Amino acid sequence: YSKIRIVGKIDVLTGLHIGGIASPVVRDPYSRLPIIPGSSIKGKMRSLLAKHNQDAPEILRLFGSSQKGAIQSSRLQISDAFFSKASQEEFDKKDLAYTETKFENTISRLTAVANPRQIERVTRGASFDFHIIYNVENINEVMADFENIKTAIHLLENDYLGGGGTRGNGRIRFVIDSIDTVVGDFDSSNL
Amino acid sequence: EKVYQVKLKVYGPVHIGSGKIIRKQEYIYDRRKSLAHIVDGPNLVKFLNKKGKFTAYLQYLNTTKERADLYTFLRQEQIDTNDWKTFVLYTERVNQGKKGMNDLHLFVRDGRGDLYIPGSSLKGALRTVLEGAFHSLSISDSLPIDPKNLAIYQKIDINKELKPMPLYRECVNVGTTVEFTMKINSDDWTIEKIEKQIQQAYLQYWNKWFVGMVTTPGGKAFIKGGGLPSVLPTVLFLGGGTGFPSKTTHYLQKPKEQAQKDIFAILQRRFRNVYGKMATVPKNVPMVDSTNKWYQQGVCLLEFQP
Amino acid sequence: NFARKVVEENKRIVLFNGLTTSKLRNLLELINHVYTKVYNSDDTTLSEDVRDELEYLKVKFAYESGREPAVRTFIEKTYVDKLVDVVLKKNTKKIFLDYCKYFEALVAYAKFYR
Amino acid sequence: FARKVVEENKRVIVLFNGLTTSKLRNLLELINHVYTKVYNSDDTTLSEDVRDELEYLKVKFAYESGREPAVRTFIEKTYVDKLVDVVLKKNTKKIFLDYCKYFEALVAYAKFYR
RNA sequence: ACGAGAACAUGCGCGACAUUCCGAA
Repeated sequence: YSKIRIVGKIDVLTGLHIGGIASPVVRDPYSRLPIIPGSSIKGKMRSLLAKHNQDAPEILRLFGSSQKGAIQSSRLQISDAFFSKASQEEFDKKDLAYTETKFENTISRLTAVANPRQIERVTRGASFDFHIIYNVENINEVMADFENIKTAIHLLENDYLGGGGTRGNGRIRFVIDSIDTVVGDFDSSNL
Repeated sequence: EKVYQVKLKVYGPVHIGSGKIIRKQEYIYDRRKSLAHIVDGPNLVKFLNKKGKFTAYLQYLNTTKERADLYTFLRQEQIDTNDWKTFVLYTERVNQGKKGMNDLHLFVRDGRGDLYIPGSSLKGALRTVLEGAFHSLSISDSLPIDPKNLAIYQKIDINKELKPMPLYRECVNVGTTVEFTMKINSDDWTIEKIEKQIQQAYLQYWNKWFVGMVTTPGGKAFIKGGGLPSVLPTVLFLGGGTGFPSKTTHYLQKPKEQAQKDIFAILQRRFRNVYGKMATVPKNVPMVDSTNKWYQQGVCLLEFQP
Repeated sequence: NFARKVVEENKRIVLFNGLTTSKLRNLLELINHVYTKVYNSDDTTLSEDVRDELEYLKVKFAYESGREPAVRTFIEKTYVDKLVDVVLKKNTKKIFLDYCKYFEALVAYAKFYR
Repeated sequence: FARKVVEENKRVIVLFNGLTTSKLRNLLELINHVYTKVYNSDDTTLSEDVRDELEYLKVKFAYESGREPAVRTFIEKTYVDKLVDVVLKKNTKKIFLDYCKYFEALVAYAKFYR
């Protein structure tokens, strides 16, 4: 049993909105800064991996299964991605708030009447420190699972994350600080 | 799922509304230079305190409640020209058709303060083109464009004659290429389908409304000035104020005459003051720059490249 | 705190011709912008930039007063500009919070009465 | 009394003209946050900090009334706005806890009759 | 020179497994 800890930065390219103004973005209460919930990330990668509870057996072991009579622990433990300290200091260098407001006219074609609405998005350029843990139960399946992790992250870098991304929301870019084995003897450089 | 790069060619000024309108007190404007200098809040106030004119400005506000131009205040105090430019955000060229300007509409800006065009503007314009689940159709916000391209333009109404409007809007100048990233699913929508649909949408819009504009003598003057670019393929109207008939399901889903009488009917219900009192269907409904060549507001062209 | 009696007297159903949901909003969005700035600072006393943003806050107050006389009558009745002068002198976060909670009070009571 | 008001405004199920626990979650989250503040302090009288925060609860009561019409009808019929006044008048923990029990009994019967 | 006198209701045990605040403009 080994633990390999993927620490990195998810830099947001567009207006990112995860709304838990029509919908304010979710915020960590302690610092009142915007936050990307780890469940938002994990759900998005799991859905995109499944597309690309009844899922493929590879996906079931990767993100967890709750099937009756056969329960598999989630090999992936996506944690909340908090607002980066470096990005927050970068924002403070300007007279810039961490969250912008986006407006939409929402015109109905039948009546030619537009209903205004507001969406609170984390401004473009914000960075979040993402924490990812992979649990090693089968040693021989780590390389295959990490390939599918790359597939999930690649899909995320092409897709959106939270909010209505079909209109240019929540687009992200993933950079990785280091993928090192925090507990156990597993080789980090292979992954 | 395939990724297409999208390029927008700004053949006409585009102004997306951000809900922010600023009056003349929030930005300098030189009538002789026809130039507007955008002024932010705190920088103007802190400089005013340093020069000691904060009391004088408040007195100027009290003397004239109806209108207290910032430029006239700078002229009467004879402050240094570079002092005026110290608190300036940026410089934008003004294209007035009227002389001063009453209001100034702001082009949408992100948090960082640069000009960008939202993916919801393209999503809304593209949807009206197709109409006549959209979950596959995914767009992304454009990369920021240079601030120099932003300039103030004036709305012009053409009802058998050219008529300037007191309203001003911030629009991107012509000769601009902005980039998008669009992801599509080969099942629901195809690249060939969307480009063909846009071309048909512009054509039906052209022969149902724009030709009616040309027939009137006011349209002829607009044409002779170059208002309609000779390039006009795929044509869209992203900016607001580009016209009610543009990007409508009425023209595509109804005959030319039936859609026009429905447009007149809905216009008279919404605008009872003017359209409502009209008792006849017009021959063309609705009846409604520093550079020498005139431009039509909102005119733009897409191009999708795999 | 005292906003309820203020908005009750100023109410004319709408508060006034100029105190609609959009004309007032412009003021409370500047109040919002400063409110987040003080919220994120997490300091006992307001910073110089906080005061600089407060300086424009009453400048915008007279800006809207000149544009719309209805805003001027509301501002002079609330003495809200006076509280803007009052908060700078004390120069403390809790005082700014009380002023902005009062700021949320006028708008909340205005919505409640309409 | 809590069972009476819920009974009277229970309509066929539409309660308080369309009030759900999601509409009240903003108000009650503040009310039980205030409850933990009063619960922890061993004082026969409400704290000064609690009193100012309860005043903000009164402001939020009007703000939610203006936003959601169902919540507005809920507050007026209950007099929970008036009950937040008398607890500040008496300024005692025991009266306030009776008010929190009243609001808890209110949403309890509200869920019971749905 | 008390039906007395001695005697731990005690040991092991995650409130846990899957779950995009999301589609539409």
